Amino acid sequence: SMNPPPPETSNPNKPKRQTNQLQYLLRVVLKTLWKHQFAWPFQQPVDAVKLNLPDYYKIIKTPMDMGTIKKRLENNYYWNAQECIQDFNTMFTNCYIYNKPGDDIVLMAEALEKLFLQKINELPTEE
Ligand SMILES: COc1cc(Nc2nccc(Nc3ccc4c(C)n[nH]c4c3)n2)cc(OC)c1OC
Ligand SMILES: [Cl-]
Repeated sequence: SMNPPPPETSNPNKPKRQTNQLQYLLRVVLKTLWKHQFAWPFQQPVDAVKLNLPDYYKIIKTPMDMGTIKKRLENNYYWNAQECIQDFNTMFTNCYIYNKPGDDIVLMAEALEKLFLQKINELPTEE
């Protein structure tokens, strides 16, 4: 297949915590972006086979998507909020690497990223 194995959503050896910040990332940030009208391309790994993107995984070596992030949050996969924020950042910046200006996906990513940043600016202080 053109598609690599998807990023893991669990691993017994991953060190894991629950924090109020991670809870906010699931209950507010992910939830808000998941229900957005532009979420749909980002709700699962890029399927380069079905979508006829034979160079996608030639260019993008650290893929990420919100389906993966959602499952990671549900599985308490993260050690801290920063690890989760980094996955969102990877998701957005992969688009800015792969796509060109004006592409549908890049305009959608930009809108979701603006909203992400607005929600992350209200991340609670860790208790
Ligand atoms: C095709 O490019 C990406 C698709 C996706 N993801 C995705 N998931 C399900 C359906 C779907 N259809 C779909 C979207 C857009 C288009 C354009 C334009 N032409 N045909 C298209 C079909 N797409 C994610 C991506 O990056 C995160 C992409 O950009 C590399
Ligand atoms: Cl992915």
